[PDB]
Amino acid sequence: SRMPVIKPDIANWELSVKLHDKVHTVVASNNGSVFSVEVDGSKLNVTSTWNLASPLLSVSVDGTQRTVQCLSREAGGNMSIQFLGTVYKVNILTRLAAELNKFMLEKVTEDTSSVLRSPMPGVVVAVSVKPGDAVAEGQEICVIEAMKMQNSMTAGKTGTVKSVHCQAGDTVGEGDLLVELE
Amino acid sequence: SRMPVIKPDIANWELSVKLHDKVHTVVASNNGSVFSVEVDGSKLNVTSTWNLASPLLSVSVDGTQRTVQCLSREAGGNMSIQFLGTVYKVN
Amino acid sequence: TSVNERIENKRRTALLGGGQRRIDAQHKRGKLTARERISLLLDPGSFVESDMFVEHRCADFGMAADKNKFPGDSVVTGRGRINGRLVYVFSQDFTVFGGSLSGAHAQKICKIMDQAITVGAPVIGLNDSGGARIQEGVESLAGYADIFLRNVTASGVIPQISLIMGPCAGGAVYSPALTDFTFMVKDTSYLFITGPDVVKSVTNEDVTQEELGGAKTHTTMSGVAHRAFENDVDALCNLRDFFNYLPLSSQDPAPVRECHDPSDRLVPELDTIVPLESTKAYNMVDIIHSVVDEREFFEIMPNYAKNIIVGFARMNGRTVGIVGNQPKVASGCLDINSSVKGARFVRFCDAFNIPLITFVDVPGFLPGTAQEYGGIIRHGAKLLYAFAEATVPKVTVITRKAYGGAYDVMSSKHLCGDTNYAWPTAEIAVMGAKGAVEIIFKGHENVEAAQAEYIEKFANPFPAAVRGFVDDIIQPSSTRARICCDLDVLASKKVQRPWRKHANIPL
Amino acid sequence: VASGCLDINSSVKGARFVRFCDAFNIPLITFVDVPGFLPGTAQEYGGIIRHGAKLLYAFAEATVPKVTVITRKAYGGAYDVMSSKHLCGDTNYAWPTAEIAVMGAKGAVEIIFKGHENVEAAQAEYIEKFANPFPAAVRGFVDDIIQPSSTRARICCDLDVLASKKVQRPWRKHANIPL
Amino acid sequence: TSVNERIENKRRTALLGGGQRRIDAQHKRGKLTARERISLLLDPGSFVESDMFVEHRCADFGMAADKNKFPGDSVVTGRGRINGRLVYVFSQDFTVFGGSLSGAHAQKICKIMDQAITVGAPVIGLNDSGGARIQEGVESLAGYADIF
Ligand SMILES: CC(=O)SCCNC(=O)CCNC(=O)[C@H](O)C(C)(C)COP(=O)(O)OP(=O)(O)OC[C@H]1O[C@@H](n2cnc3c(N)ncnc32)[C@H](O)[C@@H]1OP(=O)(O)O
Ligand SMILES: CC(=O)SCCNC(=O)CCNC(=O)[C@H](O)C(C)(C)COP(=O)(O)OP(=O)(O)OC[C@H]1O[C@@H](n2cnc3c(N)ncnc32)[C@H](O)[C@@H]1OP(=O)(O)O
Ligand SMILES: *C(=O)CCCC[C@@H]1SC[C@@H]2NC(=O)N[C@@H]21
Ligand SMILES: *C(=O)CCCC[C@@H]1SC[C@@H]2NC(=O)N[C@@H]21
Repeated sequence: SRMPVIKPDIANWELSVKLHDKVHTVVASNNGSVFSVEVDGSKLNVTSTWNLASPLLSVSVDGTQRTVQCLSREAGGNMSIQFLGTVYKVNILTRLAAELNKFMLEKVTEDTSSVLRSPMPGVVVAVSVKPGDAVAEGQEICVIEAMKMQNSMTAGKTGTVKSVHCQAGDTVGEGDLLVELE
Repeated sequence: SRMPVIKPDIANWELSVKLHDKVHTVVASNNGSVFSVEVDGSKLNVTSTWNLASPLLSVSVDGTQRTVQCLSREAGGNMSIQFLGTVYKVN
Repeated sequence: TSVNERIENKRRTALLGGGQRRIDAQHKRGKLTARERISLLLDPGSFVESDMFVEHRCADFGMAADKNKFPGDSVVTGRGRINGRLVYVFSQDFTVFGGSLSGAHAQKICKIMDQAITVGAPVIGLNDSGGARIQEGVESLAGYADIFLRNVTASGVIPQISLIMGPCAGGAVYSPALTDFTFMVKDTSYLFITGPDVVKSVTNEDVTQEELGGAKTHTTMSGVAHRAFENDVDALCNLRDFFNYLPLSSQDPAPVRECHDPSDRLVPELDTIVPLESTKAYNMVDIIHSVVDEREFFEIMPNYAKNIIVGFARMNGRTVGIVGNQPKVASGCLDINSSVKGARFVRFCDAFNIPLITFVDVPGFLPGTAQEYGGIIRHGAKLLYAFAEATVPKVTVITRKAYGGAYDVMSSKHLCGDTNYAWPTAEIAVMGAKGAVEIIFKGHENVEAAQAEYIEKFANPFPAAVRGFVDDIIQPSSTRARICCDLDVLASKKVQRPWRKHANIPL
Repeated sequence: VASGCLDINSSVKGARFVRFCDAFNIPLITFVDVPGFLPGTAQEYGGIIRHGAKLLYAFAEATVPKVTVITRKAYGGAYDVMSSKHLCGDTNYAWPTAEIAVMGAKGAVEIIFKGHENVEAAQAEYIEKFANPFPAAVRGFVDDIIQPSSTRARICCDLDVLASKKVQRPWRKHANIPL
Repeated sequence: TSVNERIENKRRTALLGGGQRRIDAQHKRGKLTARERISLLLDPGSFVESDMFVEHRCADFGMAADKNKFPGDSVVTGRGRINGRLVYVFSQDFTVFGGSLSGAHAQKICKIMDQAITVGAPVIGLNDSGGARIQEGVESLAGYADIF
């Protein structure tokens, strides 16, 4: 009551929807429970109750009944949507954000998921591996114990171990290399 | 108590006292109930109780007993003082 | 030439600012202009520009030349809305004299600072400056002082958010220290007082621009920046989302928004998160994400002081602040860095009527001379103070460890808390069984036998609960339901405190 | 000590003291002689920015009498941090040896005349005009320039008339110090 | 030239204000100067002058000339006491640009207005002015608004 809020009168949402390697032009408008969406000239009508908290969202698209799951959302437009069992990555920007985003530098960093370092100083009490051992994503590799706590270090890469640099009984600090994957 | 008042430390009052057609140089200092006044080099001591509301002000000037009346005062220095029956105008 | 022609010519120049060639370079470096950044931040069409025709009045050192007369004098100021909610903004334009601060520059920013305080609307600044404009001399120093005075006056009255979108040097680098949150853009924004040129000239040390004041340094090591975002477009998209959490003024209650997440659902996933073995760590974030509405959590300083987690979330539509321990890092112990981040967050949320939820799992304090000589005592008092003086709802749940003085520091009930829940795995004690029993039975025979009896009686949450320290012991799966119930009845809470000119925080 | 520069440790001690004195209505006297901030990675990585804001905040929010005298240097942002008049100060005095500037003559002139010939000649003119307390005083930054021998008399006069000072501030549940 | 010499030279000019010849004319007309009026009004020795070294910053229309640089910019401001009681005063000096009001002129008066309100002391103004200083234009109009 102190600060009136005025809902923007947005009649049309102009979106740039990037899939794998294509960018599609999509314009949507709301008519209540149904969104009228033009996808590169094709007219679709998506009707739902749009309960945004449920893990299962039931939609009807031009009479076709679909069930989809939204697994993650980011403010930057990234959405992870499971459609017919497969997770698709879509980046939805507004027209303005997409037009200006072209001015950003395409910097690329290195993925160093094969280099497993100690997150915490202490003594190494277990190593689950030797070179050649299979490693799954999330697999425990090393356990380092200090401050009456065992800090389990897991792999971020599937593969086999190339080298084990620190053994049980060794003392390691923060940032020291424990195991190197292939 | 909110705004302390500090009495100016005025040790000497240097006055220019104009009578009829003469201007005299007078320097006065306060020593309590008595003012020590130098009038063109002459030393006088004026002792009184200085009750400023009474129509009759009794003063003693170097042992000489006088009664005077102050009839009017102005902020501009004008005073009308009756001395020995005659009203004198002093600025 | 008519007056209308002159007006149109000034409008066109104000939009170009420093000129098209400068704008071209602005994009080459990978940066947006000050006006493009505002268009992204605010609701389309909601922005109204103020004082677009103001120019500097300095005539010395050639400043009277027509080539220096840039309408707008390096700042874009005005008002708008984000999702219908009123907000004031300003953005510094680097293409006009390097974004340096002039007298008139500050004046325009102060004007926005005064309107926002009077009405009670947040201010979001987009900072990018090369420092003071030396051509004016001391006029720019007064500019900084006036801005600083407004930033202090607005504290606890309106939220103040500062997003850094480029370099910042000189006196300008202190405004984010007075606002509530500072955000940066990775590899684009810097915060420093003097550049590497001065460090090399003064002392025999070798440093580059990124090492001295880069975004990675301030979000990972110094604890100055609350979060860095990858680029300009993502930074403003996340800023809109962050804005939606906060009230417009401290006179307003925490905002409540439409929510589809049932408030009475259970979270069975919690019953097995906390191991029975005391030396096994777990991720506190798994608990936070499962309790909060629709599993959305906004984490602050993800890479700094990782042993304590603070951030924003909603429960049943209402914005709440969450503080908790992270047992994975340094056993969940308190240290200097964690106390600084915690106290700052708690105090902001209290000032703007945002309820606090505390997830306690803390075995004590980080030992060692590194902390003793660092003033761990003086710094730990900051977090205890921030909780003790709070007047907003405080809901504490203890998930496992609470040993020693850390029990009270992490918002215990005796600091005017509202409710305090324990999970069956909680243990509240002055210290663990080993220390307590060896000290109690010091020099006695059969200490291990006495320890077995001690553990059976005290190694559990009951000797504290039966004394009134804990209100209930709940199945972890019900945690969300219990918190939701408390938040919706403590929201009308009001308390009084003795009058004091101002608080005196231990510092 | 350290040329009189501000650093992390000095800001912590200063801010704490200033805040106590303000809370219990004890006037503040400031003696300014500060060339800037202590440079180096030891301070940058230590949060010198976050910590310096503590002393600026402590002065800016003060409501008790503040009397500042500048005895010599006041360069850069340190001028405002050390309780400058524009932070709701009551009086600000300079001694004849005071110099108020964004930076010293060397930095300011080489930056202003960057790439120009006869910079040293321009520096001589710059020093004569700006290396003194006057370009600040004529703009209202300084109330008077006093013979140092009179400093005590001037301060005493201000303290005995500012003691009845009262100001208002917008209501806030509590203050929000930068920490 | 040392800084102390420059300071002394500014002090001497601030006391003369518009200059001795102007002061001579001031007396010829039967008027006291702004500083003589304050000395009469306040308790002897109680007056403390503020911002005596402030000068205008206008450079247009020849205002940058040394001949126009009058320290004090046509007002004498400060504080004192009458019979031991605190009072703030200011007095406009007609001998400097006719007593016309500049931006800086008003600023100094406003400064006195703000200190007096904060402590709770009366303000006594001695006014004498030819109006706005047209060389600055609209700066003097803002001056009036702030005083009002
Ligand atoms: C002690 C104190 O706290 S006060 C600090 C005083 N600060 C300053 O005066 C600026 C600090 N130092 C600098 O000038 C640095 O160059 C910084 C901080 C501006 C950073 O430099 P960069 O980000 O590389 O910008 P850079 O200086 O290259 O920009 C060049 C342009 O900006 C402008 N510019 C750069 N520095 C300044 C400055 N200090 N004042 C005014 N304009 C400037 C110039 O007009 C120049 O014009 P161009 O377009 O023809 O090149
Ligand atoms: C519509 C409105 O409300 S705005 C009103 C606009 N009116 C004005 O500008 C003021 C009215 N007109 C005048 O200027 C008249 O001359 C008045 C009111 C100043 C009265 O004039 P006088 O009292 O005779 O002073 P006079 O003008 O003779 O003074 C002369 C000196 O004062 C100065 N002076 C006089 N008028 C002005 C002025 N308007 N602005 C600045 N300086 C002035 C001159 O420098 C001159 O210098 P000198 O010493 O070499 O002579
Ligand atoms: C074994 O050496 C005991 C370590 C102490 C346990 C942890 S570490 C820091 C906290 N302080 C304390 O007394 N207990 C906690
Ligand atoms: C010579 O190398 C210049 C040293 C800088 C002078 C001092 S040291 C720290 C302060 N910062 C600054 O810019 N000036 C001050």
